[PDB]
Amino acid sequence: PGSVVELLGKSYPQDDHSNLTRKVLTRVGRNLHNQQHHPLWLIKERVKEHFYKQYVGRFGTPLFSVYDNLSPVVTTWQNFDSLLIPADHPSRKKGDNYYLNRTHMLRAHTSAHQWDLLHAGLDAFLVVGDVYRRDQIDSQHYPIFHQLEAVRLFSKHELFAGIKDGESLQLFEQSSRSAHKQETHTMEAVKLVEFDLKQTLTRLMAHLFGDELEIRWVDCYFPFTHPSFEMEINFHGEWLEVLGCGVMEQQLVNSAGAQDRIGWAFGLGLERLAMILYYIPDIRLFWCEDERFLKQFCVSNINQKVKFQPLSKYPAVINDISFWLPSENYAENDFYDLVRTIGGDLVEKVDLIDKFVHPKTHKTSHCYRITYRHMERTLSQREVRHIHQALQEAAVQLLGVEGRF
Repeated sequence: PGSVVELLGKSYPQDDHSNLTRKVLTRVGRNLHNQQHHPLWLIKERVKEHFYKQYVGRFGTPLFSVYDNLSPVVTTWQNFDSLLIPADHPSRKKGDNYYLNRTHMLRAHTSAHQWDLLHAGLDAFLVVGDVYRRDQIDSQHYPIFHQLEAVRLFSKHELFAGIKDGESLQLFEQSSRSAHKQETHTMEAVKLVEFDLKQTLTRLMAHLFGDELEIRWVDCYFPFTHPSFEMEINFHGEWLEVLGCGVMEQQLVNSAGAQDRIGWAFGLGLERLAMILYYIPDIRLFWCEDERFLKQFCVSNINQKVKFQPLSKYPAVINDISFWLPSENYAENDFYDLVRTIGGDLVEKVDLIDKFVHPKTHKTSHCYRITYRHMERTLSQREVRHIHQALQEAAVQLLGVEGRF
């Protein structure tokens, strides 16, 4: 912890919100999504190719400009306010974000760029980048992952171009908001935008996974879209959400300068997609540099089909860690950072298997079961003991927790 943070050549004074970790910092700028041949870059190029094809292939398809090198450091206004996220919304919890301070943060999603790009006059674009969130620790969650945003605007004439008396139809009106549309949108408009959205995503998935993937649309919520959806893909007997989307909140589109227009947007988890497309077991493999893994994504063209062969799964070592939280001063996702710092990518997952308050003291006890597993080799009991003991001492010094063990 400190007084000034220096990130990407810029300086940020620290305050009550500051909670960025040196570990996260060592990863900012990495840009896996722009790394030639990396599984993520691969998915990026394939999505890009699809959009390009569609532009040249169909007259109605617009040209999508692509931005994959925007700095992840944004203002809380870009990441939250511009997307209409309430001041008291849980997604703002310091516990789930990496804030430099009260006004700047590492983006939690690529949607943080929607407003500025809209304000710049663009009608169709894609933003691809690393995003950051403080989350639990397991093979499916990492503090850093990547997303690809897409925004598509429609003018009234463009939307109803294929309808006989379409110029008589409108985009806007003043009714009420319902489960199916916004208060200022016509059902006519929404039905067409929604259909375009789903057809676009469905075709993209078809291009990425082939005609023989099981997908389902699920209704959800986002403060920046409505109606909103999550597309899920059934993989290994299990419906997994791979993207979020919907019809852009008109207030957002209006404040950016495009009253005129109505649009849709979506944000899809490149990791999630990659893990499904190539089986990848574990999110941590995206960050290793074991050429048993990377060498498998060295294709002649992004069209050559990678036939990923999962590495061996080495034995894990499991150790529990208990302690006392301080006096009303502690967060779960905190200890999770001490863990990422000390155990790094050696930790496969952390589980809070138990927690209780002592009557006398008033002083809550936490017991975490940490699974230590190397993605590249067999960890010995010895080295794990050393990492586990360092985590133990660190907890006691830098989480005011008491050595209960």
